[PDB]
Amino acid sequence: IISGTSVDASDLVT
Amino acid sequence: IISGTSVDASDLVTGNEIGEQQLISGDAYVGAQQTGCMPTDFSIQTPARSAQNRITGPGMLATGLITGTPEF
Amino acid sequence: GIALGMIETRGLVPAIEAADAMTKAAEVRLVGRQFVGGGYVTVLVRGETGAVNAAVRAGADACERVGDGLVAAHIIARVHSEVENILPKAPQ
Amino acid sequence: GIALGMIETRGLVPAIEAADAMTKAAEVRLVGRQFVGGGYVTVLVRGETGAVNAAVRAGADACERVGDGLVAAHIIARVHSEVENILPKAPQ
Amino acid sequence: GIALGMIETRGLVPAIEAADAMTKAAEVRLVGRQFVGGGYVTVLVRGETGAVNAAVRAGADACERVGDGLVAAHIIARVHSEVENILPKAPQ
Amino acid sequence: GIALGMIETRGLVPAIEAADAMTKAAEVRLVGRQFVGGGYVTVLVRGETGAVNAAVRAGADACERVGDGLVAAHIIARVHSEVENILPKAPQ
Amino acid sequence: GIALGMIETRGLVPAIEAADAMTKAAEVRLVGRQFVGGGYVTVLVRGETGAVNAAVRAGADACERVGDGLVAAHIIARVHSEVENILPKAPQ
Amino acid sequence: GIALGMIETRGLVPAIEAADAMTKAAEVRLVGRQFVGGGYVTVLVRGETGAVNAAVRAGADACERVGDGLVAAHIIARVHSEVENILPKAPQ
Amino acid sequence: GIALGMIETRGLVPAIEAADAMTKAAEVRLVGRQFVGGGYVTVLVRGETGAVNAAVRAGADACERVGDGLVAAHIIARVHSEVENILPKAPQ
Amino acid sequence: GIALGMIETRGLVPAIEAADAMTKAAEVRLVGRQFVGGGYVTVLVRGETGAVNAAVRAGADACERVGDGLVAAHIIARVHSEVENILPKAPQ
Amino acid sequence: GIALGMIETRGLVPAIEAADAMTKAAEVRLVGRQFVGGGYVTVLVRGETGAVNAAVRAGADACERVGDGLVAAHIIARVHSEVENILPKAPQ
Amino acid sequence: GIALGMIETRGLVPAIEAADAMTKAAEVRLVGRQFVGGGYVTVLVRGETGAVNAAVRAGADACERVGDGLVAAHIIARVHSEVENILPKAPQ
Amino acid sequence: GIALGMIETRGLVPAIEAADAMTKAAEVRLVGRQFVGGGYVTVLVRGETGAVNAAVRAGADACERVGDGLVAAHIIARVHSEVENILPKAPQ
Amino acid sequence: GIALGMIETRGLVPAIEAADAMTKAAEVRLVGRQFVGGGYVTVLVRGETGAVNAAVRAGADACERVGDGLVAAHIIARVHSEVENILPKAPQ
Amino acid sequence: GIALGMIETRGLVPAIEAADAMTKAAEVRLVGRQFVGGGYVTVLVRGETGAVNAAVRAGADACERVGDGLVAAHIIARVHSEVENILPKAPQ
Amino acid sequence: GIALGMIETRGLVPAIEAADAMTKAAEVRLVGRQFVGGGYVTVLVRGETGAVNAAVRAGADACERVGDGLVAAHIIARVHSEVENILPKAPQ
Amino acid sequence: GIALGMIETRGLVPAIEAADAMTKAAEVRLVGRQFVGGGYVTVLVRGETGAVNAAVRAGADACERVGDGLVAAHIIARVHSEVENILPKAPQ
Amino acid sequence: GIALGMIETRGLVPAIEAADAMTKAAEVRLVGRQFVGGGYVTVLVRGETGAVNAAVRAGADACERVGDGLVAAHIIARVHSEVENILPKAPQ
Amino acid sequence: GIALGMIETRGLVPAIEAADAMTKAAEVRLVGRQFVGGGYVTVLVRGETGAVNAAVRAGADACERVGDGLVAAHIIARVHSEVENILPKAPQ
Amino acid sequence: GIALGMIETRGLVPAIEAADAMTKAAEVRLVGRQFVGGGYVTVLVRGETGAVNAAVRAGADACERVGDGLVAAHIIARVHSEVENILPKAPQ
Repeated sequence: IISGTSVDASDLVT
Repeated sequence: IISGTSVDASDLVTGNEIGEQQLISGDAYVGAQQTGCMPTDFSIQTPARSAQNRITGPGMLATGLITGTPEF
Repeated sequence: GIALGMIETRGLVPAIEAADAMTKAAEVRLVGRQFVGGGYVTVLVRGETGAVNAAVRAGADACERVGDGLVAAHIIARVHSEVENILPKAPQ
Repeated sequence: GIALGMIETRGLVPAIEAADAMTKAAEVRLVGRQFVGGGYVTVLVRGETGAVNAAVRAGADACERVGDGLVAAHIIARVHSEVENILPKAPQ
Repeated sequence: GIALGMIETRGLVPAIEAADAMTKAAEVRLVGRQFVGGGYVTVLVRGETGAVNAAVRAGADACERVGDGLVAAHIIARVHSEVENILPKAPQ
Repeated sequence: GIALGMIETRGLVPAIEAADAMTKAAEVRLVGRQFVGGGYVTVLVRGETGAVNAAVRAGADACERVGDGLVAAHIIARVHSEVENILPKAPQ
Repeated sequence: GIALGMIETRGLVPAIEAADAMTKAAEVRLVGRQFVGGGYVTVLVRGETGAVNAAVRAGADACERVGDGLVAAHIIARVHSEVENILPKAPQ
Repeated sequence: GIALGMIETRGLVPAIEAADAMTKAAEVRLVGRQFVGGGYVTVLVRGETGAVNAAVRAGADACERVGDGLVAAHIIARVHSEVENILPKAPQ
Repeated sequence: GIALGMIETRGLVPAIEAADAMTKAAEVRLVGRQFVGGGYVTVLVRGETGAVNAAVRAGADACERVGDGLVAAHIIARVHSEVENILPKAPQ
Repeated sequence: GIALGMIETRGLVPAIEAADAMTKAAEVRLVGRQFVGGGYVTVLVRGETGAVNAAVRAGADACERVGDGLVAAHIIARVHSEVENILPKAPQ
Repeated sequence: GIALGMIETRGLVPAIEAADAMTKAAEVRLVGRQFVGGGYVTVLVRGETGAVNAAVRAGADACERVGDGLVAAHIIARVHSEVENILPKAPQ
Repeated sequence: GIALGMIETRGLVPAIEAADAMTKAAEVRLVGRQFVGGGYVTVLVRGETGAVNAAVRAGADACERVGDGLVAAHIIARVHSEVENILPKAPQ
Repeated sequence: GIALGMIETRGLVPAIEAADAMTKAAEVRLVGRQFVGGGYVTVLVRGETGAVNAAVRAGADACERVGDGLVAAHIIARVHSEVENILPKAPQ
Repeated sequence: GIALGMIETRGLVPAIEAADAMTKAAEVRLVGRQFVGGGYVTVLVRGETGAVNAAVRAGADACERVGDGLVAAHIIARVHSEVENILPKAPQ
Repeated sequence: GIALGMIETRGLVPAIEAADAMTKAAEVRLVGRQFVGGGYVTVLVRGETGAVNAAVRAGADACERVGDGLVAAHIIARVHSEVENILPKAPQ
Repeated sequence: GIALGMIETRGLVPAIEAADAMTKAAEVRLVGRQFVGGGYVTVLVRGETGAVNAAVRAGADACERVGDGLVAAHIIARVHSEVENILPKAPQ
Repeated sequence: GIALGMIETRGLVPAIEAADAMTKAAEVRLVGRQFVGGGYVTVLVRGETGAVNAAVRAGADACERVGDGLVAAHIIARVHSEVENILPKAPQ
Repeated sequence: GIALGMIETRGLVPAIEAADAMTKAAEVRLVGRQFVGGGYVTVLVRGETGAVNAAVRAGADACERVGDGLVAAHIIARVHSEVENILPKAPQ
Repeated sequence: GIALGMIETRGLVPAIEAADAMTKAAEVRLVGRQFVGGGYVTVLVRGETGAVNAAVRAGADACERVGDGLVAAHIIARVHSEVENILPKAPQ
Repeated sequence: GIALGMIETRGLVPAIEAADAMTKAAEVRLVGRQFVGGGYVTVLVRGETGAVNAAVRAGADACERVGDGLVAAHIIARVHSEVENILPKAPQ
């Protein structure tokens, strides 16, 4: 699936 | 009981009411009566002061996985 | 000083009582008397802050019951330079 | 700034309060004081629409309970060139 | 300054404390002390009305529990040129 | 102006508002803004005693609900000639 | 523009967010960043009263949930000339 | 690139972990480390947008549990030119 | 010495007891005995702060139960330079 | 004048208040004021053990309820020569 | 070696203990001591990954009960070249 | 000497008490007083091992109940030669 | 003035009404009229943020019930320099 | 910048807001604004892929509730070299 | 670009499909096709981060149903220096 | 260093993730990647024993969930001179 | 100063501790040591009254549990001139 | 190498097993084997800290069940430079 | 440093631990290690007396649980000239 | 040496034993033997703080069983210059 670095949103990032 | 001219706030006067009942410390021209008649803590918050006035390392991760020569 | 006391009244008889009271109570200077219209007279004094507070509490009590009465008694501790253009420098 | 802000009050003591409040609250320009008659005094300020809006809001609260009180607090963002003949260019 | 601050006390101890608490508190000058008789001592300070009131307040607060107690604490914001004769103008 | 007036705040935003309300409320002179460390900011004014009292009541009301708030509002009508060494003379 | 807008935040990451939001939202001028102490950072913008009001409203929402958050969002339409000594002329 | 990643932490040990993580995860440049005060340290990186998103998700995860923790992790894809004056160009 | 001790008493006998006790209890100098009026006699000593404290406490104990007794016992560790003019320099 | 009095307070306002009270209350010279970090400020006096024991008592009374308060009120009756290097000199 | 072991503590006494414990325990060189602010002090050593692993274990245990204690202990087996700029080279 | 004694405290007043007790008890040398931030003040003494043990014992007892108190009393009879580059040589 | 105000309407009669209302209501500058297509017409004004806010509020009410009506009333306090290429400099 | 980003809107007012939010959200370059006929307006941006994705999410959220609304928000990370003929290169 | 994106699928066919898709979808360069063996084929794309993420996602969606399937689609933000040597690095 | 680290994986995509992680995490050289057969790929990293431990743990934690996964993570701190003839000296 | 402080102990060891604790504690001069017979040793000090009160308390606490301990610790603030003959002037 | 490893055993036969298990386990050098007396034999190895860690664990596990057994297994990651004089360099 | 510290131990591993801890704790020079027989080993150190006390108290603590443990830990502050012949004297 | 070590004994035989035991245990100087009376004899030695600690411990052990015994054993590591008058310079 998505593998490697996650460019997706994370709760922490603002 | 101050006598003579009074510098304390009065009903008729306007514009001098600001901070009338607020308690301001120190020598006060304003009357004690209108303003009214021991802090032991640091009010502001510093994150380090607020929290508490064990080892993270590369070795720590993936403990279950490694096989090889053990160490102590 | 630069503080400003202003006493408005309904007439010149309650205003002269107020001016006398104010200018005897504290070290304030009578800078003006203005006839607003409608029977409203304003006596403006300029002194240090405590001086003007005392003067304007002396004026208000005095004129509260002389003639038609006292409308306003107001201290402005500092006046913008803009407002000084709309203020009387001497009483003539 | 071209906007007009105007505070009418019953008397001069509330008007001086409103003029100080207005000049202090924003970057408006005290442009005139007018004795209308019947004890109505109009203070007029000219500044940017943001400045005049900020000033007149402060002047309305300042002089609402000084002397007789506030008659009107009004803001005209742009005055017609015809109206500028009946507006004071500088305070007297 | 020409305002006067006066604290009357029953005894000398309560008036040397009031005189001390006065002159320390605000910008006043101790102009003198008088033995009125009957056990009354009056300490007087002449200073700007900018700070005279302050000293009186501080002194009164201080001598109110010292000795027999406080009798009077009076502020005059302007003294007439004729009361000046009945007031101690003292290097003391 | 020998009286000192001082507001301490939890942050610089209340301190700047206090410096604005203090300097616009009376004839005081803003002399110092200190970062005391820990998020304590002290704005110090120096004026006649009445000017300072009016300024510090106005500053305290202005910065009470701005940011974290007011820690202290304090007037000293005459400062010892030795405390004047630890007092800044021009705001930097 | 003479108006001041000031956003205090707990930390620098929220302050940089607020400064970007403010500069982008309106025609204000980023005039300084100050490390107060105790992890408070104050960003200050100078523009017209309409510009600064628009900017600070945007900066308050931008940095409310970035890092530790917003301490204060404040607007001073006109700063006294005394206060401009304790205000940064340019960012450092 | 000109995108901006910023990670605030409660300490320099969680900040160095974050800087290492961020600057190994993507093609980002460490432009600065700032000691805010109160124990707040900010590591700011500048890269292209995707690069900075990846770096700041790598930094946050790394330092989330090193020392006292992670306060903020924030990307600003374009920074006003105004904000660039308040940003570090090199880490010394 | 610069400290001042003072004991007011009802009569001269309690006061001579106070002066004797005070002046034997520590290194203080009797600088005055003052008949205030109304049967109040005040004895003043000037010494180091520690001597005046030991002395005034001794004088209070000695005269408390002699004659009509003690009215006040007070220490001013440093009198203002102006209070010195209202204070005796040697006994009469 | 070899003894040291020391008042630590939570803020500069309580500290200036203590400094004033201490210097006014006894024969002590104010040698320095130190910002210690975290919001602690320390006002050090130097005088005789009685002058100082009287000043530090007077100072702690002044600043106890001023601002965030008093942290420490300590007297060192003789200061070791080595400890004088870490002590502010009197021009402070 | 180019590994990085770093201990953050609350105060200097715990950190000088950590640095000493670490430099006694393994082949590491102390490269920096940092006062982060708000009572965080980070001591940093550069060595071989085995040495730094042995050094940070001994250092963390040593400073855990010294003073306010240990905040963080952290080894980075390889530091990116970019973090070398924010890393002290020799202790100042 | 090469033994190092270190007494951290919460404030400068508990650290001037600890430094006085240390320097008087044994033949040590104040090698530096440090403000670590957060309020922490460290007193570092260097003398012979017998002297430093006596001094730190005296210092820890003296400052335990002074101010906010003792955080750490810690002796290192010999620091590593790399731990001596992060140690002050002379007090500032 | 740099702010943009834009009123989109279904038709030109409502747009002319909105342009008159806007130009009359404030000191904005009619900067262009655009025929979008599908019977949408966009009038764009440029002035200060206070001026444009006042104008667009008036234009929205003026043309809400003229012809087909208002599609959009919008205010952009600051437009990016990129966007100014797709904005009309003068009306055609 | 080979990625293309495109927002289509029902009107020019949402399209101008989209062009403003897109060009302020990331390092994109606004290249085209087309009237497609029928009240369809397409603002086209060209930047790196992350910049474009950030820009188009920001544009879509900005213009969703402005006027008639958003028809389409669409990113194309690499455009064929033949589709680049039908793409404008500078906004007119 | 230094970033690497990799896709391993079961069979050459899914691999070819995904790789061609990647080349077309984003700005990535197909460095290589490697037969892992075990009927696993991996196709590698090295490009700037942006293109790499988009391409990898697209190829994954693209070859997912073709042939047996997608084992994995890893994305590396920055290759470490060493890994490159293992990686195919050629037009071949 | 002579310690060997080895990560067998089910595919080349988990292996490349492991080689990258190992190289970034610790000071290890990538000595080879071997296609064993059956879709098993081994990555061999030769460095110092602590370094190789850090590298293997980072690699395993990285490739554990990428692709088909991790088959083995093994360290051999000294390999016999015989096992050297079956180990690749440099990667291809 | 002429205050006498007198520690008496059972033995000379307790007395040297008392003398040293009295001299380090305050600004006092050791005026003599007497062997009275029967084990008793009396150290006598002379200085201002507060100097002596702080020394005779430091001495008593220091020697309280040393040797056979303390018999007497007594302060006399002024001694009769006849008691000066039975008091040593300098130690022998 | 710098790290020292040591296995003490009761008898030579247990020690030879530890020397072999240790040297086979990691890259350490057998620097000495010493007959201490009383049937205690110490085997000493010097290598990197990681190897000596792994080696000494191998030795302790091997010799524990051999013969009389193991007395001790110790690692000193860096002996003091003074302890080097009492450490063997080559076995005899 | 003509003092002597000695630590006898059951076995050599405990003794090398003692030598290391001793020479790491205080300024003591390792002069010799001896094999007494019966499994007894004696490490001897020489330095200032306090240093030797600290060193031998730290060596005992470290060597007490390693091996068969501590037999004796002793300090002879002045060794007689005769005993120097039976003492190792061989740092070199 | 400026540390003092005093042993007190009941009788002279224990004191001569202490003098001998102290002088032979450390590089200290016998400075005096004092007959305190009541059969108390004090032996006073002077040397560095470590030598004095060792010497006093030696003397105490030695004299504890000779004659009536030990009354005291005390160290003054730093002695005030005032106490040097009551201390014997040379045994006589």
